Amino acid sequence: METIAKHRHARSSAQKVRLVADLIRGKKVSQALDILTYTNKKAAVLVKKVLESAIANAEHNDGADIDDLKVTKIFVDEGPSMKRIMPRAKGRADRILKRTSHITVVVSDR
Amino acid sequence: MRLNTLSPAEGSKKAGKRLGRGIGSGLGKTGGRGHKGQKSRSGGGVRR
Amino acid sequence: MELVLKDAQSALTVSETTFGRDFNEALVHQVVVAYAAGARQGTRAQKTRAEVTGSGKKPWRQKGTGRARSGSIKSPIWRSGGVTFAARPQDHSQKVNKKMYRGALKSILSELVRQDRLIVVEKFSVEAPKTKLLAQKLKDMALEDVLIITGELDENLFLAARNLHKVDVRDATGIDPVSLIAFDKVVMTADAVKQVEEMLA
Amino acid sequence: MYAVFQSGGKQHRVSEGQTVRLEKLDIATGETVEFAEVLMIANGEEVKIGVPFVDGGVIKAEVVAHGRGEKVKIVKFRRRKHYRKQQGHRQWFTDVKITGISA
Amino acid sequence: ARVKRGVIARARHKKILKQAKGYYGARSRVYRVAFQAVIKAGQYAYRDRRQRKRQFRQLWIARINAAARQNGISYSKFINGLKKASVEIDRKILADIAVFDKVAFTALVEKAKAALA
RNA sequence: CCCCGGCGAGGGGAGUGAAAAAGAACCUGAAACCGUGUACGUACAAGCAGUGGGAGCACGCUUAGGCGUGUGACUGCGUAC
Ligand SMILES: [Mg+2]
Ligand SMILES: [Mg+2]
Ligand SMILES: [Mg+2]
Ligand SMILES: [Mg+2]
Ligand SMILES: [Mg+2]
Ligand SMILES: [Mg+2]
Ligand SMILES: [Mg+2]
Ligand SMILES: [Mg+2]
Ligand SMILES: [Mg+2]
Ligand SMILES: [Mg+2]
Ligand SMILES: [Mg+2]
Repeated sequence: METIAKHRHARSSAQKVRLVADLIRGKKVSQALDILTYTNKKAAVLVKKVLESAIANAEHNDGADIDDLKVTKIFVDEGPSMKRIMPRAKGRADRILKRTSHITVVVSDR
Repeated sequence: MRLNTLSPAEGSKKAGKRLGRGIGSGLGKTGGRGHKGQKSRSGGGVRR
Repeated sequence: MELVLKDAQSALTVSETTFGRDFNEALVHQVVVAYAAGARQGTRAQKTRAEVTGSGKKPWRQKGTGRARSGSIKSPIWRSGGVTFAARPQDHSQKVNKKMYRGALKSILSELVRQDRLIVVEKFSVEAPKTKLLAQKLKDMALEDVLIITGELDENLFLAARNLHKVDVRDATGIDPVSLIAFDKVVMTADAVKQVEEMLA
Repeated sequence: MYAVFQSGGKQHRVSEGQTVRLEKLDIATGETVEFAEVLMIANGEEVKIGVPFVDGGVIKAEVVAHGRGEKVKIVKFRRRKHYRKQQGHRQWFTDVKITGISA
Repeated sequence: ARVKRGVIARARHKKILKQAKGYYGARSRVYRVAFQAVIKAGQYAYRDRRQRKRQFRQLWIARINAAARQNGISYSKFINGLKKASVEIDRKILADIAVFDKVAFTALVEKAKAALA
């Protein structure tokens, strides 16, 4: 029984979050939560809140138990980018992209 | 004799040239104007 | 030649040159095409680079900027620019020689009698301007899609046919090439065919 | 036992019961075609190499089916010379089944 | 009568990109590069339908040469012997016999040696 | 309405609806571009990256059919528009 949680429009680039996502791909949720606790990354805090929210969905909506859950699927897709203007020297302007990402965690006992 | 059965005479409605519509048409990329010079230009050509 | 009436069962003599000539498809096609062109309204226009609202200011200088050279924001290459060959209100009506027009009607009329699509009656009228009567009358004659041509345009017959979709009445002088072809049957009174012969010499 | 015959400007090494694809023969489907032009017949260490064709050697076959081969695309292209043309092609063939190899 | 080009343009761009399946990088993704790759592929295919007939004949000749020298004669004298013996087996078949039927190939060498001697 | 969360954002249920993969960043939702999964290839190998030949593997078959599909070791030729 798969269970999904998502964080859409997370204020972080997908390239930075993917560094944390591949740390927990395939691990048991108990072991994954410890990995995210001691990963000195801002994305580790974002992924942890999505992971534990997927755990809550699995136990409250699907009645699953925490002891058997595993991170079967996790991926980070690119979200919409916010365009910003940054002035540079000699009157030139640059367009700054504040990238976002969609974080998706899928836990399952099977 | 219906509106969707009348046909023009054979050879009375020749199709016009369409310049610059690809290689297969035979008139692409120059419209039969050669390469350069006054006569190849838009509005080019000498008076009578 | 004789045109047998449908009800009186009497023949009606007509000119062989008008109702018995060959079918000139090339001639009829040109007249039919020209008639459709005459119906075109041709009311349309776009804006050239001269009519597009905007300024004649050069968007950026000729050299140095590193961009493709531009001379006007109205250029047809640009978004919101003008149309290169913007249309104007034009007239699509063609010229048809008088003899080519009349020559096409004869070829159409002679083709109708060859297809038995021309029905000749001595008279055709209804008492009151009520479409129910006319619809009943055509059902008696086994007619649904028919062009009715009369000598004198009666108002009752005109009003009774106004709401019938596949039916229309017409004066003897009001016939046109595409109407004679568009309808499955053509019903002409004995007076109308007489007036048509004088029209077509 | 196998034999070598020539058909359609090419030669084939076939054996009994084998299906071989040849060029288009003007023979209806299901008919029997004879190849009296046999170049060689080998039968268990007993080989018959023939001057022109093996004397008496005949191969009987059954026209299985006609058809057209896979479509090949012909692309001609001259760079910088404003010239290119394309053309498809499907070659007609005739499948025959070797019914008998007569020495 | 304005004509929007969107539907037919996408159709012919897909037709090119479909023929470019399996090409590396942009050659299977972007139309400008895929179109050149497809044209070049057609040129090579036309050229190689002629080269295929040369490469296979070159392969048959090499195999015949090997099998002939196993019987004590070179490819040159072997081919000349067969023509003097009026044998008209082509090189595709000779190379086929040389691999799958040694004894029949030896019989051909004997026939060729006889026409020379 | 319930659950996770910061009395957040966001999400999972429930419910509405013909449809919620119509949820307001809302008809359809192409392409570039970016990912996850699977099959195959790839760490002694030199170049317009394909093409001709071609093993092996995977898979669909049919079924002893010996075909199809994906991949492509190795090899001939090959300097984009
Ligand atoms: Mg010139
Ligand atoms: Mg030029
Ligand atoms: Mg010059
Ligand atoms: Mg303006
Ligand atoms: Mg405009
Ligand atoms: Mg006039
Ligand atoms: Mg040659
Ligand atoms: Mg909420
Ligand atoms: Mg949508
Ligand atoms: Mg290696
Ligand atoms: Mg090379």
